[PDB]
Amino acid sequence: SSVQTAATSWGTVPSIRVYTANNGKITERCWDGKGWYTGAFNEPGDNVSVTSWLVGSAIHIRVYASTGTTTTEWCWDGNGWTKGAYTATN
Ligand SMILES: Cc1c(C)c2c3c4c1OP(=O)(O)Oc1c(C)c(C)c5c(c1C4)Cc1c(c(c(C)c(C)c1OP(=O)(O)O5)OP(=O)(O)O2)C3
Ligand SMILES: Cc1c(C)c2c3c4c1OP(=O)(O)Oc1c(C)c(C)c5c(c1C4)Cc1c(c(c(C)c(C)c1OP(=O)(O)O5)OP(=O)(O)O2)C3
Ligand SMILES: OC[C@@]1(O)OC[C@@H](O)[C@@H](O)[C@@H]1O
Ligand SMILES: OC[C@@]1(O)OC[C@@H](O)[C@@H](O)[C@@H]1O
Repeated sequence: SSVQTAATSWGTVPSIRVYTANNGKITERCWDGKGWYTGAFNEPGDNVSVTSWLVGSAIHIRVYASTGTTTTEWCWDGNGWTKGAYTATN
């Protein structure tokens, strides 16, 4: 079996973020034109997806981390990762 990745990018340099689920933990590797380095994201999960968008010069990232039947959204809006409001179908 394999580690599971998800990727997003923005701008023209570009910035790239790659999320890897391995052994129940999701971590983040980052590129901004000057080498790869480890990002701040650390959350539990066996499955990962990601999307991002810009508002002006501000990036917003949403990572969807799942274990079992539970998906948790994690939000980056420039000031630390916080849990998002995402909930599944009812
Ligand atoms: C993320 C993920 C984990 C954590 C898994 C498994 C899978 C998995 O999904 P993914 O990697 O996308 O899909 C697989 C792929 C691409 C291949 C080629 C697989 C398997 C899976 C399924 C089946 C599988 C799984 C195993 C183990 C130990 C083996 C040997 C194993 O047979 P293997 O001959 O490699 O075949 O258990 P493990 O605790 O790693 O659980 C089950
Ligand atoms: C405490 C602290 C935080 C929270 C920072 C930064 C710095 C910082 O001070 P310090 O570490 O003492 O001094 C630095 C040192 C010694 C080096 C070698 C630096 C940077 C800093 C500056 C620049 C820097 C900063 C970055 C990021 C993502 C990178 C890649 C990044 O380039 P990097 O190749 O590491 O170069 O943002 P980050 O959110 O970490 O903010 C900025
Ligand atoms: O520059 C690296 C960083 O601050 O970029 C925004 C997010 O990807 C963070 O998790 C990450 O640590
Ligand atoms: O500011 C965080 C938030 O409102 O951003 C938009 C969506 O990702 C929401 O689930 C999330 O709670």
